[PDB]
Amino acid sequence: TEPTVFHIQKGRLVRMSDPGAFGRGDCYLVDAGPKIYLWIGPKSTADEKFLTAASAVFKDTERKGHADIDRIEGGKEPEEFKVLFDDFQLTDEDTEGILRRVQLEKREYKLWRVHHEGDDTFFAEVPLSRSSLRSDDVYLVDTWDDIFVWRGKDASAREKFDGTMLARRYDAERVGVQEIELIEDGSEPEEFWRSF
Amino acid sequence: TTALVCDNGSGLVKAGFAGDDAPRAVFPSIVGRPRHQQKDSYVGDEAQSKRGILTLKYPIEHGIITNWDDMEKIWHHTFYNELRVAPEEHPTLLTEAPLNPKANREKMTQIMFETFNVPAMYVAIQAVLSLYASGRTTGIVLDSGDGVTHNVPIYEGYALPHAIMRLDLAGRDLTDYLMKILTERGYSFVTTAEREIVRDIKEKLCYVALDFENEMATAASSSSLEKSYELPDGQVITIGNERFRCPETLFQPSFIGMESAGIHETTYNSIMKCDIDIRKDLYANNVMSGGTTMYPGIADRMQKEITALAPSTMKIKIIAPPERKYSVWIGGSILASLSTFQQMWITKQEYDEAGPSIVHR
Ligand SMILES: Nc1ncnc2c1ncn2[C@@H]1O[C@H](COP(=O)(O)OP(=O)(O)OP(=O)(O)O)[C@@H](O)[C@H]1O
Ligand SMILES: [Ca+2]
Ligand SMILES: [Ca+2]
Ligand SMILES: [Ca+2]
Ligand SMILES: [Ca+2]
Ligand SMILES: [Ca+2]
Ligand SMILES: [Ca+2]
Ligand SMILES: [Ca+2]
Repeated sequence: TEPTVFHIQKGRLVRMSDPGAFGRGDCYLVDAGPKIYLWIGPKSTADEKFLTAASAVFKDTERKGHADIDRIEGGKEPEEFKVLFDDFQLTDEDTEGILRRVQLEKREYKLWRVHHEGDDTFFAEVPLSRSSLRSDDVYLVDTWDDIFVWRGKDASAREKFDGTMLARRYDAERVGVQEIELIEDGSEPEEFWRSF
Repeated sequence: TTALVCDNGSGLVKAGFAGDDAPRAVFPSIVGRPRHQQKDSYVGDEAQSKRGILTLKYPIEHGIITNWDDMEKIWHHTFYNELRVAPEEHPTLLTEAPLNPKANREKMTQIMFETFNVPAMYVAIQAVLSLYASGRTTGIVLDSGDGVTHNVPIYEGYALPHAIMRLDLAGRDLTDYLMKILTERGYSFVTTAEREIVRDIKEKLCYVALDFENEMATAASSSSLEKSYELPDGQVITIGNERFRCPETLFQPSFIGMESAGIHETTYNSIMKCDIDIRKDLYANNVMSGGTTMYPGIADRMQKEITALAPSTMKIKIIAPPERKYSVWIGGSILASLSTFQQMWITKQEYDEAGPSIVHR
């Protein structure tokens, strides 16, 4: 238990009073003098991995680069590493990370007008309002997790085609499945009106 | 107050708020101006949709900001239209390509402080952000985006510039090649929605073959490799060997007439330019990042190609984090959230005292 161990916890290095237990959901920086070990838990998140690596470079730089940095994968520790501690122990401890899923309030949804009349074609942001829904065009409501494509009763087949393709590309650029709901002018479900 | 993170790419801007786990704004890095017949410029999806009346330009070429007037429009759009924030209220983290010239980083800093009046800023190297987000200080990053592919060896936190390789082939070339080979099947892709179809097919149906010649033989002898894409109107496009011919271009640039080594050989060449004492660490830590590394099969193919080239007793490992499409941005989101990094941000008062060169110190 001779090396100094820092437990990464919610964006900070916390020096462990009594090191030796390592949780599979977390990361640890182990300062063993001429050697600095990154201990990367197999269930840890990117924010924890990042702080460990960045902190190891800082500590090495503080000692003018004179330490060797080794990366340890949690659960596959070499014999060299386990023997540094009185009682090395692998646990299921997982401190929650600092990153949060993207969330939009309703005042943050965006509304897009889709127009296509011959070679007169464009997309264009418009104000988020029921007033903007024209019955001769197509409109996209972006709520982040759900994309509604509202097709006016008088919109062209080309505008409906374009609106769905644009919605597909929004879903493609956002990790995780975003639901695309095709909505018809005059039969809007309650879920759609709530976005206004 | 909360930091902003902007990862400006050749093809896509990725922007959002530090602490988010994904960029909330992702839009094309394109500026359109209605030249020669009062809003005088359009950005992003609106601009690309109006190509018929706008002159479109990409301000970032092969990862390097080249057109500063249009880049200012991109940043203005990012702050005010996409994120809807006041830049003078938010420290802003920007990213930069490998081998970005000093004068370029200084101009980025000048614009952020003098045009947008940010209270603080930082400029991070894209490849280092991706490597740290994987929990590594040492490794070789393969960053393949929309306009450029780099191999960036990094040793204990610092990129090794003499061994960085650049290949001017990435996602936009693959889109264009898929469009070419699908047009040879008799399709036409001219409208904005048609070009989006090609992009969607590339990202949903394509893959890297483990052995290209064997896969071509399979595709010739059966229809087991065909897969279909349904258009919004119910039409179906079916492709077979186009699925893997398209990204094969990364390994065989001659498919698009480029006389260059493929990405497996540039990786090997980059490792060989490093001191023999660190090559073992690079072989075991090939980290992929960027949208063009998302093809199913690419890690397994790289593992096979590098293993064929590498010396005896080396361990070859390709790391493809599931979040690698946006690993640069996510790395920046973490960085801009971390307490211990606050001392390394440039403040407006320091800029006022020292000028743009403070971004190096
Ligand atoms: N799942 C996928 N499969 C294949 N390609 C993809 C996938 N997702 C995105 N892409 C491609 O990745 C490219 C965009 O990647 P990225 O955002 O890393 O590039 P960039 O930062 O804009 O460009 P660069 O890094 O070259 O300056 C586009 O060509 C896009 O089609
Ligand atoms: Ca003890
Ligand atoms: Ca954790
Ligand atoms: Ca060192
Ligand atoms: Ca219309
Ligand atoms: Ca929602
Ligand atoms: Ca999605
Ligand atoms: Ca990029």
